[PDB]
Amino acid sequence: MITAADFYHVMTAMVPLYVAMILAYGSVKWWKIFTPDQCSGINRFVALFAVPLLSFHFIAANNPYAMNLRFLAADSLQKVIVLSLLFLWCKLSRNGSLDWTITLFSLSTLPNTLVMGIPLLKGMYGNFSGDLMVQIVVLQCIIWYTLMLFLFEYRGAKLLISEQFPDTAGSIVSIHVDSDIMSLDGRQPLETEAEIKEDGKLHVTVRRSNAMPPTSVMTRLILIMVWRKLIRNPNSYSSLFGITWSLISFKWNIEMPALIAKSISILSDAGLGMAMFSLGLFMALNPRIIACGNRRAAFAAAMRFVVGPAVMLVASYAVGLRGVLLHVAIIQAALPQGIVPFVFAKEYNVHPDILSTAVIFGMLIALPITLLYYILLGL
Amino acid sequence: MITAADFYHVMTAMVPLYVAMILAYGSVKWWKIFTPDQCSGINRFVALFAVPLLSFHFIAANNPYAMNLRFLAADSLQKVIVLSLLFLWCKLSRNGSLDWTITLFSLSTLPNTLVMGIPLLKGMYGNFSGDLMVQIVVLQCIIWYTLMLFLFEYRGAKLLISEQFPDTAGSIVSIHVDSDIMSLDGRQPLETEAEIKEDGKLHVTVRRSNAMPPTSVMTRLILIMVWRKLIRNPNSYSSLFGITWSLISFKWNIEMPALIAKSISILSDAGLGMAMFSLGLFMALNPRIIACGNRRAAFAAAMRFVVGPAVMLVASYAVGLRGVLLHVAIIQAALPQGIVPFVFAKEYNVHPDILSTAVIFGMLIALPITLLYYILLGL
Amino acid sequence: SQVQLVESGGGLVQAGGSLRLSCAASGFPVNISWMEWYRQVPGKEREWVAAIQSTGSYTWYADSVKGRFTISRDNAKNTVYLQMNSLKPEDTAVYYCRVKVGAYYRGQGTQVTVS
Amino acid sequence: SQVQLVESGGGLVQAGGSLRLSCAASGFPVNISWMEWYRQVPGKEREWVAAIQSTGSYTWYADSVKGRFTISRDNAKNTVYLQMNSLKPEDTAVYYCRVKVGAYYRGQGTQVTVS
Ligand SMILES: O=C(O)Cc1c[nH]c2ccccc12
Ligand SMILES: O=C(O)Cc1c[nH]c2ccccc12
Repeated sequence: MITAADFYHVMTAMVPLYVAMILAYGSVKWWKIFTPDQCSGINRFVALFAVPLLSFHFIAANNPYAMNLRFLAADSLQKVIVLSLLFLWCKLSRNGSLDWTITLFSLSTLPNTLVMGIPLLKGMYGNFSGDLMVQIVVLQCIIWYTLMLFLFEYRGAKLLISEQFPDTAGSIVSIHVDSDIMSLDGRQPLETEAEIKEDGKLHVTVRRSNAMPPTSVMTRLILIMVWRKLIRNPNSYSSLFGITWSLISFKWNIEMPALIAKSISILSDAGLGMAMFSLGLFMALNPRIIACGNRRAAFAAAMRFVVGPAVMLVASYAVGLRGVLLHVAIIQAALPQGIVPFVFAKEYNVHPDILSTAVIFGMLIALPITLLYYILLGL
Repeated sequence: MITAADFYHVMTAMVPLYVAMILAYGSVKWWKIFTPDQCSGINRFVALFAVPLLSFHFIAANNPYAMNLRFLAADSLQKVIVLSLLFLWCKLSRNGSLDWTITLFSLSTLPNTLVMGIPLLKGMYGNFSGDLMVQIVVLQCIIWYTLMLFLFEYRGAKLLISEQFPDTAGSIVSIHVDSDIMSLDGRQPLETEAEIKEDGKLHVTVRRSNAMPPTSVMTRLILIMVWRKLIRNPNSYSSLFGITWSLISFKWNIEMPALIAKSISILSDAGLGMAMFSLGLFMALNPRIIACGNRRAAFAAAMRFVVGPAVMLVASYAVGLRGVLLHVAIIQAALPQGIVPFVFAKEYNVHPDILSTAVIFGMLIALPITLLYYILLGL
Repeated sequence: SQVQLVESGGGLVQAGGSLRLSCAASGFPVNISWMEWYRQVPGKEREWVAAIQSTGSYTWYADSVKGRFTISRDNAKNTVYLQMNSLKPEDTAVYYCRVKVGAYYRGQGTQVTVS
Repeated sequence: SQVQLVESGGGLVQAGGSLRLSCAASGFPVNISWMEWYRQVPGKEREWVAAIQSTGSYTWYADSVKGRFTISRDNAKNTVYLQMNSLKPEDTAVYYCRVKVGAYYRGQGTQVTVS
């Protein structure tokens, strides 16, 4: 059972997020302040300056030598039980595809832990669960959103060879992509070219246009393009320098000086109120809140709020979590959909309606669902 | 004399402001992140949401019953010695105009006290001078930027009658402006109309077009248009509700609850890092930093940094300030040009180059000038 | 001078009669000729009729009453007349002149009534 | 099959001679005709020459060599020839065909040299 004052600490940490979100839904839908080109300049700022400094602020204050490794294995066994059953679904059943393996992995295992999970669980359970949610944000940024980037690059590099080398691709020796090309999925004309050698060998060169390969060829092609999406990504620099500093700042006690700890904190203090303002600007620019259909908005919000936590009840118990760490682990799994899984689905067109329903409609029912777990778990 | 550790507290509070400003000058001039239409969506956000919540946060935490009234009279005697000599210059000398009386009043008496004066003087002298700078921000928002709004409305309402009633205006009885018109200075076609009555009387109706009056007539016309610029202004609501709450929160000790004190603090914490980001976006969109000419950039920065403080040395001493309150009063007068005096000069075209030089070029020499006062005053 | 407009010519008349309105300008500065005429019913959204503008070269007649309303200028008398012919019954509105000396000065006194 | 291009016809020849290059396609899937030809000096910024495209209706000759390079298709032999006449001295570059079966497959082996 919960006390009525502990319900006030949740509202103290969550109602400020929805105030910032309805003021931005109002300033576009209702009172017409922002032009949709002006409105896309605030999303630009948040995606590059505010969230990479908000995620730096949390990761650099983490202690990487005192991470709860029993709690941390229950979150990384959710994402193996899910990802094994998807691997044993696309290979067995003939209707399974790789476009749904990426969608069902985002919809069921990757929540919004950074902007709404750290403020939410800090009010519900205290300062330790706001320290455990930082440890998940470290592992999503550095492992699970950099695996999911391999699954989009593999999805792009498999279409281009099935469309253009349908009967010859068994003889490709190397694939060189020109350095101009960043995404080879449905965006650029991509004049590819092959080089027939003296014995059936084949050198492929993907170029920019104007007017089954061996696994040693594809896994050289994927790692090139993953590297070109990883150094242009602003949250890799937030995650590299955040982990590099906290491995130094917590062994030799080197406290970061107040020139630099305040130069970062002048834009990172913007980051949490600007993320919710940017998220409410996005749900106003879309024509419908439920966009994917009503039979798929009940599917996007059953993978998230039911299949999400019910696979961390078979994983958080097999690891050995009990008490409050079981209750923190289930409630963090029922958080709404993270936005970085949508940002990949917008770029690659792997169901951008289901992953925009689940972000937008997930936020609106996020609070009365996680409060429903917070009542049922304590009883 | 100053100690070398007290120089570090100034850099701790000022270098974070220039980091946020060069990242925005870089993201437009150098690395081309923001389109100039995207770049005007961040200025929109800061001008409406971030600075009216930053100025609310400071005014609502002020104690209006414990304001230093001796210090506060030295700032309001600067702006009378300046404003008397300008009144006795346009009336005596025939070359004097009203377009320079508004310019020389902004350039010499209205600094940037909100965004760079409260962080600067808090590091230099302590927590009391960061409490004295809030007391000046209250008096600029509620008195001096609402007098200066009368001088722009009078400048607009005097042009329209001199251009259109050149020989007849001595017989105007009333001037009714239609409620569509907000600014009648060089923006709208403004089909005016008069109504000749039975005895030479004249009713004037200013309308929207498609394809010496008595002082009881002008001071009814000015107060209408001042009221229509004052309820559409976002920093009047910041200043009304900030003073109304602090007159309640400091007599009956009503501490503001943490639903509301955190709903305001989620966007107001953005406000100081977003103001410096927005100010650096503005100096990148302009073609030249010194824009008014070099003979006027030495004039904009001699009214601010010399004539500004040297008229608070004859006013702060006639009131009776000595010791540190004399030194706080001179250093706050040497702050660079406030941005709200520029925002009026952009709308009304009363020298928008001198008041954009003085904001932009004033910031760049703000730190080595106020540090030059901070060394010379203590010696 | 205390400049004054004088308007007359209005009265009760049946359909298809003839009217000639008056606009007596007296007391002005140097008058740039933009003397107009327009209708005003108690309903809103008024509509302009004529002009006697700069050199008398082109007037601006409305598309419904084009060519049938005769407007003329006498610079000596400083009075512009508006001749009306084939009076349609939708002409009960008030017809007053709008001399433009930089700001449009106008009066109110006519009784153009068509039954 | 292990599909293979064969190119020949290149050699040393003076200005104003005659050449007829070869592009022997063998081993392909269903070939949509977009067999091209282009030059490549050791300097960059290459430029396209000809085409024998979809129905032989219109070819894409370059503006400098328009109408003088004869290209022809034999679907039975699956070989497209390029006849050259009035050989300008700026033709020492390598001339190889670019058969398009969805991805442009091309070879390298010629020695077109004009002195
Ligand atoms: O960092 C990004 O790419 C965007 C992003 C991640 N979490 C967010 C929460 C709110 C708004 C935007 C984001
Ligand atoms: O509030 C405004 O109208 C704009 C404004 C006032 N002070 C500022 C400091 C930095 C950036 C913008 C502003």
